[PDB]
Amino acid sequence: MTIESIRVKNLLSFDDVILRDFRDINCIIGRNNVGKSNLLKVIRYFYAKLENKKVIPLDFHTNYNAVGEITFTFDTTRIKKIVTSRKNNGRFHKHIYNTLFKSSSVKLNFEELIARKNSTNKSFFSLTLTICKDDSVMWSVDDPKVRSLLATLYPFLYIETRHIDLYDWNPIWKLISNLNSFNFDDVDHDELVNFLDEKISSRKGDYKKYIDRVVSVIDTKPYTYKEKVINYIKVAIKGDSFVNAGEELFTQSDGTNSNKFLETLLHLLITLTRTEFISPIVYIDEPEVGLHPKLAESFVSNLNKIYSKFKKTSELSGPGRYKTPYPNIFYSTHSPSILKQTIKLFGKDQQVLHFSKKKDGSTRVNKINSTYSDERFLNIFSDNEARLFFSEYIVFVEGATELELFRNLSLLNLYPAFSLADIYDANEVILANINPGYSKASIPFVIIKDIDTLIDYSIKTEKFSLRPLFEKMIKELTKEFDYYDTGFGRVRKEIDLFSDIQSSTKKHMDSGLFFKRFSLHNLSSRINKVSRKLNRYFMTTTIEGALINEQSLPYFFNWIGDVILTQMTINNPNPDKFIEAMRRRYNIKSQVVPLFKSVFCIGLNHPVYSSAVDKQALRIKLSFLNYLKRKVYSDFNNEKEIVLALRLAFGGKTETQYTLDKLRKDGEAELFREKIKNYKNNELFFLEPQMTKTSGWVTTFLNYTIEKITSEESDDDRIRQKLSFIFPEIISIIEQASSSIEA
Amino acid sequence: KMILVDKVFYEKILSVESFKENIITQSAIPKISNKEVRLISSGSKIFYAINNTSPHSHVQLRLNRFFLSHIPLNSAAKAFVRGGSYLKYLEPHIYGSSYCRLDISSFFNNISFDDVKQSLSPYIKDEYLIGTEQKLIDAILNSVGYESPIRKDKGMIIPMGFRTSPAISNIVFRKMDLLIQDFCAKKGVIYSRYADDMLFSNPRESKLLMSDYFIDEISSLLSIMGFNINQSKYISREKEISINGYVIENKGGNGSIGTIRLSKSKLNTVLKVTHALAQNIPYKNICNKYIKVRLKEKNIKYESKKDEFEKKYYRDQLINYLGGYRSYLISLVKFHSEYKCVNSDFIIQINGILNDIQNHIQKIKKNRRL
RNA sequence: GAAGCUGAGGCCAGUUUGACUGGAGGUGUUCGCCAUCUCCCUCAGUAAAAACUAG
DNA sequence: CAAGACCAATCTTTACACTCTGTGAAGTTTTT
DNA sequence: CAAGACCAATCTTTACACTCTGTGAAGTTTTT
DNA sequence: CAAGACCAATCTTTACACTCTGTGAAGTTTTT
RNA sequence: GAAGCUGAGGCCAGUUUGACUGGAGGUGUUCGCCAUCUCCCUCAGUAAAAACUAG
Ligand SMILES: Nc1ncnc2c1ncn2[C@@H]1O[C@H](COP(=O)(O)OP(=O)(O)OP(=O)(O)O)[C@@H](O)[C@H]1O
Repeated sequence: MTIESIRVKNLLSFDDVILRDFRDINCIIGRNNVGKSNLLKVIRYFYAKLENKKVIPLDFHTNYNAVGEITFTFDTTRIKKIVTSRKNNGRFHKHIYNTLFKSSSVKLNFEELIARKNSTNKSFFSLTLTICKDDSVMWSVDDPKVRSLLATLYPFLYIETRHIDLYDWNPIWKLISNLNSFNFDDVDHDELVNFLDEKISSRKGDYKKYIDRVVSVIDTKPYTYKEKVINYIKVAIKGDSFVNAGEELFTQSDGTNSNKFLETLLHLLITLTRTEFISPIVYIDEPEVGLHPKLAESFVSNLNKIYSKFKKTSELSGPGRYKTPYPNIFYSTHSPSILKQTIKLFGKDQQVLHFSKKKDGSTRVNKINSTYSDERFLNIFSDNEARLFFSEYIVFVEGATELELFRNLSLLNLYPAFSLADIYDANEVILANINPGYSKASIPFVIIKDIDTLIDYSIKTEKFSLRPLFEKMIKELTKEFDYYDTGFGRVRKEIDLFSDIQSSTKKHMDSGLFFKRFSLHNLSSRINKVSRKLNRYFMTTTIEGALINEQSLPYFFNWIGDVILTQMTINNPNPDKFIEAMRRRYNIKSQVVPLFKSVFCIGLNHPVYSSAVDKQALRIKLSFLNYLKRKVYSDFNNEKEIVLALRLAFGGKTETQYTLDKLRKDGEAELFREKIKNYKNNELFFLEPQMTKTSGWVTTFLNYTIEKITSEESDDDRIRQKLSFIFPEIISIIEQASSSIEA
Repeated sequence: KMILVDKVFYEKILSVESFKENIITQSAIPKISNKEVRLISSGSKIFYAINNTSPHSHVQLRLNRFFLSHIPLNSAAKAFVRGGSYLKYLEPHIYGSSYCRLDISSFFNNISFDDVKQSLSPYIKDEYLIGTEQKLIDAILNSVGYESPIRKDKGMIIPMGFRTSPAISNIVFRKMDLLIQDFCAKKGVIYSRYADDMLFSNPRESKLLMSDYFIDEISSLLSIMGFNINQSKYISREKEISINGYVIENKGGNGSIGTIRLSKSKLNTVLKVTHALAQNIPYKNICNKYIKVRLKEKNIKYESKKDEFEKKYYRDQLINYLGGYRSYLISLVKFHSEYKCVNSDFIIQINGILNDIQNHIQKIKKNRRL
């Protein structure tokens, strides 16, 4: 490894933040203004003060602390192995020994030294920089040679891709100079000059005279090591100025230029760090800025290709594969493509860090689970799943109807806060391998399911039966296995009755369509109150039942009236004569149903008719409206039967958790099923194509309801309260999600 | 944005109903009478407990909930603060090579009330709550402070066990926390404080913490607002110190990392309890001999079931003690996992003891059904 | 034990029957002989460095 | 009596080998 | 009859020697 | 016994007049 | 004067003719009951805040 931990106390936006357990790739994600670049600034200042540069000290998070501390724990196990060995007697190795590992092995005795040598070596070097209130800086190690050597051994390479100079890639060479280490004693400036003069002269000695003249005229300073290696590279290679795919930089784009710059630099880093013991830490800001999603994916793919091409394992070995640890690569991204490709192509060698600024202003760093044990999920992992990492509140659902509802534009207009929550339908296995409960504190979430997934009532036996999900939930909820007393006695009682519910029996009425005295609403409320600790919300019925309740019957009926008035047309190219013929053949009163069947049919396009045709159509439509009102209020005894029939037609469930298909298969409620089929095939034929779940009736219903109620009432608080009254179920979930989002 | 409290803030969200009568009739908020405070004796120490029925207890609780929790503190204060814990107090010192520990004598009794007034003044607007008689800050301190009947000479006193006393102590000592932290930082010493126990550590090879100069300087600072150093509890050691059983060690030199481990004295009681459980000693004897919990005959609520009541009570108390120690070591394990500073072999010992505790609690619970 | 102190004598005055202590006053004050205003003799022995020769 | 804080300058800090990769089997005044 | 203005691409442009300095003694429509 | 070092926040800091210029005549553990 | 200290008793062992002091050992050590390995009873009274319910 390279760095064990980084700790910041009271500097910039950090109160007390510790980052550890670094992996080969560390993806940093988080909202805008959470401190992601503040880590960059802290590390940059620490390394600038490491080399004794003169810079302004960073600002304190709060002024009620007299200190601000930065702690770095360098991992010197591999360097200790490098230098302690008797073979490496070089001068650089001798310096590293005499600076770092001397005076540390001095204090240890023979027994402890031998124990360290023989056992699994683990040596760390902890360096703390403390900034006082008067801008003075104090180190925990008072030997500046140690700090300079630590800077040399673990160089910090740093890019903000936003401020890259696209048309001049010179800053690459400097970074290359930081990477590789070798000997320069043998190469003087005399042998090289003689070689060049012998190669460049029609008469021997001329080039040496020229260089002597230039040297005599100028006054310079001896080369530093990095300048030496840069000069030798630049002389050795064929060209200095950079060219993108055979074309000059200024003709190319900006995204292409930045992508190629980053790609070449990272490729050089990984390629050149193989043979040396220098372990850099590289920090990229926005590796995706100005890049097409395809280009960002390709950038990560090429990075992983180079990373895996030099990686040696128990199976992969041979020429060109090294065990040398890879440099610690941090990059802060706001692009789901970068994160998705990072996860999919790295697996266990990547780490996702979430930066969130809390309520007071401190930054919190958390680790989001990005390793999955399921290969199928890794292969099927796509942009939609990777988008979840950037969410603020994830509302997991089960079917597509909930997606249709919670994404409604008009509904989100009146609840802007819920616009920040991403809805994602999750299967049970997908929800299991995502592990949203691991984050919880990082990304709050809620899992929305129907109560059918818990209890399956049987009409024949008049018994509830517990699904295995209920047993598993109870098993996590019987916390009392190894605990102490707390105000959880109510929880134990609730679990006791939840286990007791199995043996109880409840009678049903109307051949199994209602409960005599059992209140499924009360059971749902108790279940939700108990299971709020598990972030799971269970609805009493299906989502169609939630939309269509006894209170929502009027507006829905109004929609029927509107769907009776506007969106059908006349099924003939000759409205006048056709309407006359159908009025003649079919009576207004006795045969209104076949007359409406023949005349009107659903059509998106509305041709304009004559005024008399409009009058006739309006009279027929009003007559049909009155007839349907009378028939509906006659064939059904109370409003509850009508609501249940509407739920069943659209695909909902009864009070006993039975669908229309389930009732047909089991054979119960023959009379109600026959009435529903009669209403579908005779009077409500035009609504038949809209009866299905995926037909999009939810969107039209919600849009019309919102528009109508906004027409009735003007104030937004009034409109929200009316929404809460009319849909007590959905508005509650939206309110809970928004309240959790606000905090 | 700092927290500010005005008349409406006191009357609406703080008082709610505790002092509605005083605010509607413009009557002065009274002192905390001796009738509302009972005087307990624990050791040589004296504790003051307020009665719950009094409105002062409720207003203290809502003061703690809504007001004292927003005033900024000093990060060197690791006690009585949201998220502060003893292990946090003992952690920054794993980087040190020499350790020193100091104590403040009677920290809560030596807090001057005028210092509390000065500390709380900037966070409370200067108004007149009750006509022109009593100011808002005066009413709030009347709620917070108390007058000791045993020692009337020193006047108003922040007593031990007054709900809001710990937060007020942290706020009033923030000044000295800043002063001492600045001094230690200029000396290159790591400083932390838990309640009144102060811990300093030097990561350099030096004898500063063992010298009399350091004690003299800290005492000179503490004399600014009248505190004193308990000379009996002063401790200074090198490369290893033990604080109430928790041992911090650092044998290394330059850039070394120490380790914190509980010692065997600390685990003696739980080991003895597990040993007695494995020896089939009756639960009553285990609870009375080691856990010092006993069922006094004056505490029995009903005489209907008494032989069963005693057995159930002792069973529950043993379960609660085992669960408490299980969660105490789970806290140690979590702290190690978050910071990686607890001894690895001690982590193995913790794992073994935790498995033993869990097995014993499982056995007791299984026997409960027999 | 650690700390600190001053060249050797001779009359005269003050304290001593027989030897020891000072040789303008005023004023103020941190009481330091510290600051400000006015107006005893002899004989030894006396290294070094720096500043300073108004304008 | 005894003690934390004991100047700032002063010297090639960039790789090695068996292992093409792993690190190892004759003035005044002041100090005086 | 005869005439200015006759694409844009396409290939090592950096020193030599005697002279350490001087260069030398079986669709429509359009063009048709 | 007694003492230097006694948080960090918190509020219009830009001209006046006579003088056209001068400023004035029912858990563990810790503190306890 | 300042500083510091611990609930009330009853047998048994050690110091006392008649009442006071402790109720695993080993090992090391900064000698602190400090660290590490192995293996007395009764009766009162017991405020508050924070951390912590392995994975
Ligand atoms: N000198 C400072 N003192 C205190 N807080 C600061 C200081 N500088 C920046 N901050 C805080 O740190 C944050 C600065 O945003 P930062 O660049 O650290 O976050 P980011 O996630 O990198 O932003 P982005 O997503 O736009 O890249 C803000 O919360 C700001 O209040």
